[PDB]
Amino acid sequence: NLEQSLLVAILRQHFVAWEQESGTGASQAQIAIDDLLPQLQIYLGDPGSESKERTRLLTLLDQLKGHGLVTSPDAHERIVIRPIIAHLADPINLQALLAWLREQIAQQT
Amino acid sequence: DGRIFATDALEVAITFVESLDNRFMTSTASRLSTVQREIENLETRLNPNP
Amino acid sequence: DGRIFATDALEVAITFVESLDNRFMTSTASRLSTVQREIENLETRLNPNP
Repeated sequence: NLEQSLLVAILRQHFVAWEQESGTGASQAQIAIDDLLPQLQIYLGDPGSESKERTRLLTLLDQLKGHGLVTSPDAHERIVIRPIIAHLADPINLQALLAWLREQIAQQT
Repeated sequence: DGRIFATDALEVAITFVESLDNRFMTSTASRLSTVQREIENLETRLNPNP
Repeated sequence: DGRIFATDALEVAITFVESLDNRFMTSTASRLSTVQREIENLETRLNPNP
């Protein structure tokens, strides 16, 4: 769904960034959850309760791991991005979905 | 981090009512002394002449 | 005296809304130096030791 794809986009961004930093090898693509909170905060907003937003974020992440894209948080609240994302997020899908998103903006406007 | 705090909105709302039945007064001789020293200083600072 | 006036209730209510909106604040930098000097003087006077 939409918001899930939003998170997907954020993840893929981090994925590609680290892939550059480390080469396109195995999945040492690790992120710390706290870093997502700022980024996602801009779009879904801020219900003014850090715990509430963490509940939201983890609910999303969970749902993603249902699609197999992400490991759930470890002891250090870090997760690794499943590489399957990149194929879910190849430029072709990005462009198609982006066109559809522009279409939706047009319909709403 | 689970430590709840008060938004400024609540700060204001409280400051409206706890100083409502007894709004501790400001029209006070000490307040006048305060203003007087305030001017004593502000003038002397704004007076460029040696 | 045939001339209307503002009950104190109005004074408090008005000084409330003004502080409320997010225009720039009631107090400002000098306030700090103000509490500073007044505290100095208040202590010095309050001190009974000659």
